[PDB]
Amino acid sequence: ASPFRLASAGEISEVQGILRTAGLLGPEKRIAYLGVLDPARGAGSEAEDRRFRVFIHDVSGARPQEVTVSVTNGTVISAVELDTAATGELPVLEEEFEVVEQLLATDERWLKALAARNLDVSKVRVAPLSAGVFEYAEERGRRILRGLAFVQDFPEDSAWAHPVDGLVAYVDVVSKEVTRVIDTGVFPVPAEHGNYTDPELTGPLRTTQKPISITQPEGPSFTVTGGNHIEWEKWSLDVGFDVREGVVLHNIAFRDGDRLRPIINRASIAEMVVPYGDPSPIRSWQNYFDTGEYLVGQYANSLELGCDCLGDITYLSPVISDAFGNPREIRNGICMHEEDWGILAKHSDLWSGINYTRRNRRMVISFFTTIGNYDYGFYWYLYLDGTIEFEAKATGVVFTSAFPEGGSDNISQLAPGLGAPFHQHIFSARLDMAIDGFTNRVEEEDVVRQTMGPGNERGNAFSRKRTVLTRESEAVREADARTGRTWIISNPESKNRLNEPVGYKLHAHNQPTLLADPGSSIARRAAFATKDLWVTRYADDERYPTGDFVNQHSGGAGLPSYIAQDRDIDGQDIVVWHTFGLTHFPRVEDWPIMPVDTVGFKLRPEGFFDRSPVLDVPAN
Amino acid sequence: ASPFRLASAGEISEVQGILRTAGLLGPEKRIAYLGVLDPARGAGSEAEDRRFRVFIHDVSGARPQEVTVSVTNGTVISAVELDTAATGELPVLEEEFEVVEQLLATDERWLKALAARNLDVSKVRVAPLSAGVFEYAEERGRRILRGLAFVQDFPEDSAWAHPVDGLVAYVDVVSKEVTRVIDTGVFPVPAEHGNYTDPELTGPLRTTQKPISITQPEGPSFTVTGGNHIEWEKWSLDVGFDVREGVVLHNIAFRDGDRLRPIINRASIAEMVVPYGDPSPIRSWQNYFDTGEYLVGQYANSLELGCDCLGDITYLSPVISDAFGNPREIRNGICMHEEDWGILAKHSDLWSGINYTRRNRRMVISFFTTIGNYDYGFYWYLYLDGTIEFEAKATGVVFTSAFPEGGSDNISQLAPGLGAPFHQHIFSARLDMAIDGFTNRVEEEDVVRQTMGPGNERGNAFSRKRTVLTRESEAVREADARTGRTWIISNPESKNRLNEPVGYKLHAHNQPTLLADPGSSIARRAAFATKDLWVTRYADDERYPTGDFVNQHSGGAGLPSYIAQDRDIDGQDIVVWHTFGLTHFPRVEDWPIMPVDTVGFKLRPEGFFDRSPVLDVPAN
Ligand SMILES: [NH3+]CCc1ccccc1
Ligand SMILES: [NH3+]CCc1ccccc1
Ligand SMILES: [Cu+2]
Ligand SMILES: [Cu+2]
Ligand code: NA
Ligand code: NA
Repeated sequence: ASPFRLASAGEISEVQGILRTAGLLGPEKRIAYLGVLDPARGAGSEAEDRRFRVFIHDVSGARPQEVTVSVTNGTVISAVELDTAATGELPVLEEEFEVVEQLLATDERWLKALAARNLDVSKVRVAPLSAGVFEYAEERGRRILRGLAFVQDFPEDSAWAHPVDGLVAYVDVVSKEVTRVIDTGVFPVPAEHGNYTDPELTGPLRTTQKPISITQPEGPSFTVTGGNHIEWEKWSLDVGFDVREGVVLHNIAFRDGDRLRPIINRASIAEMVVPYGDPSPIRSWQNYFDTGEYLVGQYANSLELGCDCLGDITYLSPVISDAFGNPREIRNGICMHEEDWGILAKHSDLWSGINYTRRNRRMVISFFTTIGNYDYGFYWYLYLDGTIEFEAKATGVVFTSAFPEGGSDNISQLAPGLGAPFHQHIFSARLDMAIDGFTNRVEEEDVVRQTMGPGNERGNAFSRKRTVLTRESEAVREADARTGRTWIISNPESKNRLNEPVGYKLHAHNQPTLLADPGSSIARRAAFATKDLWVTRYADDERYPTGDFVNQHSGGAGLPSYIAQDRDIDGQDIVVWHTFGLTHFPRVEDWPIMPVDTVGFKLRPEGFFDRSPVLDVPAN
Repeated sequence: ASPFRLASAGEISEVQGILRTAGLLGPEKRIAYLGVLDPARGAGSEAEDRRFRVFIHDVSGARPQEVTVSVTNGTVISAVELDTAATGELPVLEEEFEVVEQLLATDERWLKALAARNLDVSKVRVAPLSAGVFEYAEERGRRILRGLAFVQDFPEDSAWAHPVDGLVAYVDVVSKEVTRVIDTGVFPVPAEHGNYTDPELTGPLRTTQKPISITQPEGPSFTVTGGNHIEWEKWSLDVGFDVREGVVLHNIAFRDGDRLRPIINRASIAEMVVPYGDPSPIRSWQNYFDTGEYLVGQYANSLELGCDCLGDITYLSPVISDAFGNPREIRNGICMHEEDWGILAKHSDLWSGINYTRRNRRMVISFFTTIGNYDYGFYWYLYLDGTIEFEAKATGVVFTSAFPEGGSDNISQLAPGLGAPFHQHIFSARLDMAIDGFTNRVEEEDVVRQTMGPGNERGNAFSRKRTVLTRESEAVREADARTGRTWIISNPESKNRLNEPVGYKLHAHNQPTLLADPGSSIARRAAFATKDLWVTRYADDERYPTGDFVNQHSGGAGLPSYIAQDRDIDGQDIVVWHTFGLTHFPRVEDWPIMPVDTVGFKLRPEGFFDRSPVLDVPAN
């Protein structure tokens, strides 16, 4: 029934038919993105129109197309040809991953470089890396991937332990041409293996871990109806899934007494970027937008009971399209479960004699994705007390290089001869805000120190100040941990019982933002990553902080172009974009497989309720 | 056997006998602190000497004494009389809590103030608050508590909902004199109750929560021997307990292969301070050092199975002394258990075909304390991957006032007429460091941004810089979240297999430090709280960042006096003192009982191991 339901296999099959019949899905076509569109603002008509957006690539060199299709009315609504020199290339196709290795394998320049290093071409893996935009004019308008080589000693060897440094190639994957092969010198290929399942490396496995059993004898406290609608402990929401963004949360609301109160209309991680800080020409171009260039949702793992998700797990199996329009299920791609979260509130009172303890719990919605060497878990948490939290868990294998004899200011040594270049992992959360409805505003809250003097005779006073952001041109904000800076999203037309506007406070981790020089190509293409907080006026077509076509776009699209409209955001339908990230100086302990590190943010009620909303929780 | 064992009831009984026989425990004496001393540096003699430190108060007005006693040799080792005008008063006694209310209850000035407000004296509770040091010369050398009044409507009423503002009294608790009664005006006593167990307030309790069952069918993975020695997943440590500091961790070590490697010699929360930012004369003096003035360990809760600690719990019941030297057990005062902690490492490799997932877990050691309106949980976490984390959980009831008509810049409104003054909760962790032994140094690590130019042609490079702290006068450091500032404790004489010094990295939360004016009394008494990180050379008598006698000390003792020695700390026996805290602007949701908020820090291995130390963890 719900217009926010997950796309079904049948809907995917209808899209493929419509595209085929219209002539848009010939044997040289490939679907590079397919996703359902959100209902437009004003869905109070109940005239459901399930519409899908499709990016269509042409392997013969014709111009790609962007196509909108209505599965409700079996019709192509629009179909535009794209000038990719202008608006950017389409996302990397999964079938292009192996094309870089196969093309290089017959190139005389490539074979010459491998032969000088005594490497058998059949043992050499090539990572298919996004190209970015730099100085090479011949790349404008062409579909380019760059290749870095790793040696596999045998089919089960971890190739990441054996980078082939001093060597890179650029490949045109449509015309099937190797445009450049750059060989800046020979580096020893690091010899040690990094096979973390080899008993010679692991040693004897521990026998000291006793099992932990988490069970729910009466089942879980949450209900799922309509495939993806969740109700849990006064929370209500719909779990969506998009092949680009991954898990998306719709219509987050809280049942406060008899009233369903909206909080967030749409929550997603709308982009991520991994910039590398090694100035070597072999890698100085290296930045991948896992979300925008590769699409993190299509690489979601199938999560196993007991290993990936522990406890009483309910699964969702979202359906996406393959490159030919066939539906494919990602079996067990989303885990959801509730977890005990310690003490929620506690007090033993000396005067009343009452002893009081209540336990907290959280609802967890998660998925895990793998793009090459990296693996990321995306976790959304809902807490009993109204807190919303996102957490990203970064693991997998670090991207490696040779460690130069004499050392490096931009690379960490992990093993003899083996290095790991410095890099960041930067995320963008897009929070389409709906605090008690759509009339919202953002205030920046700073702690205010006060001087000893009249009115503050003992020099103990301190205060806080709030600054309303009224127009987009002033809503590009930086963190300030020193002054405890946070941001409050409030509804000036909805007041609590003390006649103050209801609100939610955003708590950031205050990690460094983009480190690259502001004049760099990456600073232009990932402009969102240079600031901690952006607020825009909602608009249907303003979906991603980097724009619709990230791959090989020259920069400026997305957030910096949106905010130039300088729209009113004081009590309006607004969207908060929060940049947050990890700066990763790899350590020996990250090798040969990385223990999880984490980053995220949270939102807490700020005068949203009239008192603590967990007074009605029972005693265990 | 172990010299780090918990004090036993028998040891306490021997101390009382020794003190009695020596004439130091007459009927006018009260023990205000009793605790075991740590072994001196160089315990490699196995000549165990269990020594105890005792603070002895005199209710008749004689000078208090500091006394060291050897239970091993049944002897008083030293006994000094204290000049409290000089070195500070002794900690607040539990039996003094009710003395402030009883003294005021017969004072004509006090009764006059209550009568003008139509308050029955039998309904008025008085909070016994530490006095600090301000302008009142008559307080120097005297034992003063200050009193703020709250109305209890009936014996089970929460008095915190009914503050009596505009009124404060100062009391001399030895001479039993009310020195001043200040009445700055009448404020309406807020009428609404805050009884969070009243069904009229809670409404019907939820019936939607299904049970979560956490069990360990084969028992826990950790072993406890000798009463308090823990072994878990290569970790080894002793859990101590001190009536001032609470849980103390001794001899934290990690079994790396065949070698037991030290990491931290002693870890504790050595002080906490709660400064208030309301400039009203009724409260502008208000700062309590829960640890130094009240002793958080003696107010530890008895933790209940299933409510406070959930799962397979092992308890410790530490023994302290009451005011007369009798032992008293704190039944179930310390909980320890292991917890599942999600994914530890995960990778699915496109080239080798290997899918790999391992789960994390943590060892938890915790206690909970209650001092008046506030309740705090102290949590130490040990993780499989070598991470050590501390977390403080703040809950209980916020300290209240009237909300002034017209509003306030320093007070939040929680209910009609009811306010909650702004304040901070600031902790000091004392980490007696022992990274692979006692030769340690601290480096400050900042991210380094680099400019586009020669050697950095694409403007993508970034780096890091480390600054060694060599002398105490340069080891007073501030946070800098913008530059990702962290601190590394390393051993320059112990190298990993890459010939780099082994180390641990301290990750701070970068919350604001002390906000008070640097010229205030609290800035002088809580000087440690004005900076994020201090490093000192280890010394036996340098135990607390505020000094031994915090109550009514005029300031300067502790850290600022220690570092003035300007001792060498470059490859020496050093102690790291980390300040961290919460700045609390109370919200409506904090009322009438606060949901838990948290703050803390963590330490992660930084080239301490030669590879990931969790390669030998088995698959669930
Ligand atoms: N994260 C996308 C970059 C990438 C893609 C494939 C292999 C290695 C790296
Ligand atoms: N936290 C120590 C201050 C305090 C002590 C007793 C009652 C209320 C407040
Ligand atoms: Cu990384
Ligand atoms: Cu507080
Ligand atoms: Na909005
Ligand atoms: Na030390």
